[PDB]
Amino acid sequence: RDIALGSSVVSIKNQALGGSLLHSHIQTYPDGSNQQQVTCYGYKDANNEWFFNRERGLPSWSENETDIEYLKPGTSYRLVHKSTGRNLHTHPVAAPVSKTQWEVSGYGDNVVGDNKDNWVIEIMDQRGDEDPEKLHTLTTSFRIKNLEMGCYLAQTGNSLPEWGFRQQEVVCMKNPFKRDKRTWWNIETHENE
Repeated sequence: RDIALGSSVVSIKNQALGGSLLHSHIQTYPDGSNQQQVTCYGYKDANNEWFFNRERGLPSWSENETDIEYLKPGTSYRLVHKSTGRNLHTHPVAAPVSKTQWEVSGYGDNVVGDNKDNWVIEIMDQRGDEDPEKLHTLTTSFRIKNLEMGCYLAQTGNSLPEWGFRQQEVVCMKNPFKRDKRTWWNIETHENE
């Protein structure tokens, strides 16, 4: 089953050395924007779960919708943390450890937020033979670009301070090289219905 808008709940794994799972929780940044932390995490738990929602300002996905909408590279989506309902978010705020990159946070909901909540998928590799323009669990590698800031979601390899449970720093990288695997991700788990 290809990944769908709204109904697909996924975990998302980073492909650099020591890369792990995109993660959030209710604790906030002590400096920076003071918004909700986003990290990478080395174990499997429900705080690794995300789903894709429509771009800011369009109708939120509803289970009452009858048609399935498969994710498309190049389309703007929000990436929503399932346990907290916050949107993956960035902005021109320095990251907590990689001070030359941008902080990535969880922000707002279906009402609260703005166009900095819009992200765009770019497929970098398909090892399978399925539709090369769709996302497939495990076998599709992709980058996740913030549309407004132009930067790429990345796990830097830095550990956070104790205030982030010593989890892995996530930033939005400015002008990375295309093959930088800190910016490459895959769907690691997929549950739908």
